[PDB]
Amino acid sequence: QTPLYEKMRDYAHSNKVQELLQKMTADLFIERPADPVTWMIKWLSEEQKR
Amino acid sequence: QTPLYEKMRDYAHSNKVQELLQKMTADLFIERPADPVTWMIKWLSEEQKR
Amino acid sequence: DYYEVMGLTRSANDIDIRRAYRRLALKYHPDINKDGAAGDEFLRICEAYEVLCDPKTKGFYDLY
Amino acid sequence: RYYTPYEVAMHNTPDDCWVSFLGGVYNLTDLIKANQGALAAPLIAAAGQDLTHWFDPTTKDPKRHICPATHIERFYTPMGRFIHVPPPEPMCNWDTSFGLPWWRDAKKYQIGLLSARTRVIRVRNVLTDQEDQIEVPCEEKLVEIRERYLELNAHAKSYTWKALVRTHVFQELDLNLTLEENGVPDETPVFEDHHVPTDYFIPVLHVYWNDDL
Amino acid sequence: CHEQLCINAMTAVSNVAEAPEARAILVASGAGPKLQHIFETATVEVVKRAAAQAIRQCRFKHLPYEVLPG
Amino acid sequence: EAAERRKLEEKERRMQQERERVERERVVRQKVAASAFARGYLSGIVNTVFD
Repeated sequence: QTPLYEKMRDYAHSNKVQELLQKMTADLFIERPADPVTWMIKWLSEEQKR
Repeated sequence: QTPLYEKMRDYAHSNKVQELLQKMTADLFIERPADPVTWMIKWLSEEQKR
Repeated sequence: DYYEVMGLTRSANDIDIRRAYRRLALKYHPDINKDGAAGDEFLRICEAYEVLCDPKTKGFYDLY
Repeated sequence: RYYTPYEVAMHNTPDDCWVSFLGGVYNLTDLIKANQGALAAPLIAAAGQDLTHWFDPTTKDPKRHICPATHIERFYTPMGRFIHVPPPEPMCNWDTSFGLPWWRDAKKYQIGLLSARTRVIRVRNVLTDQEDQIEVPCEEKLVEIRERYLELNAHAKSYTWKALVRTHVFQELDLNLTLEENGVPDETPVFEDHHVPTDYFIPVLHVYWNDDL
Repeated sequence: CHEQLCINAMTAVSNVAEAPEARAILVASGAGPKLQHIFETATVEVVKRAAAQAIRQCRFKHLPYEVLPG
Repeated sequence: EAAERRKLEEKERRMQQERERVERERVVRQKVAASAFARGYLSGIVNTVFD
């Protein structure tokens, strides 16, 4: 129904999450690691400083 | 459609990374943290333990 | 999507869309349905039927 | 058995992918597991979705058309090239050794059968008053309605069912006859055609206890 | 006749007929008409009550319990 | 008294099953919708990041 979707659409189409996810995916595709989960852990760790 | 683009599409559409992304985004739109950078770190840390 | 809001599937006919909009827009109209989570629902019902009741717009949406 | 559309929707992931098309529910998980590339994208993106619009009724293969660019007849794949679809031009990697297309290999990739319609049954436990709406396929024997209701009461086998069969008196229901044979009709089409809300009246199934030990 | 024996048997039948299958055996062995006659023709109140309870206990298949005979 | 005890026991167990079912129902209802939206939004994200 509209209420459950709207609560998630409003969250996900807000700038912080969306342009965090897009840059993360871009760098993930560029790097091409064997195991993505620890690479995302690293990337988020050295991105938390920024 | 250079060999890089095709290789990226093969990696992007692979099982591992795509299911991991789908899982992470579903969980993140459930919890809805006001600081996804850290929630992603804790979520990935607990996932990697398995 | 424009389809799931009506409840129909991607292969719905024209009479199927007529019936779906009929029931969904007689269940959520402001003068009938007093209040609830029926603000966005009626607007998306109207938008979905307006998009899907005209073959040119319907097809252009279906391809994209 | 059978599946409501929502039940098919529960499985949408490369780990458990279910698709409903032409009345059949298919578990394509081993396909996506064995074919992991850009070929698997257009049906991963429609995991748990209804895939009947891809195909045509007369033949079980997907729709075909005269390709505008090459003027050679081939499958209409606006979504993209799904598994088991040949490339438009002569390649050197698309083998045809495999046996049958997945939309034709029913024995190996079909489980259950999609319900053409669903209805709402209001089950009422008469001993301990607990109303419950539920959706079940409109063509199913009471044994599997009881199986659906087993998630509401783990002891529903001992209970006895009853319905307001026709004046109207609460009478027993045979298990092997569907809800329509047993005298519980479906009137939602008439409800809609007469501008009566489909949640105004719901048929009711009373569930009494049968003492055991 | 043999009144205490009759009421003891009646109580035993009432106890056993609570089991699911037992009912079908008791109605098969003719406990129905026997208990009906015992209830109908007797005047001792305690045995009459045992008879009414036994009859109601032998013909029930649902949790709502019908009113005791008589 | 034995009959009454059994009836009350079953009443209580059904009442408890109701609450447990409600909790699990809420969890699964949210999970499935989260998965569907994740599907759609991630398809969009991958298309845009590729472009």
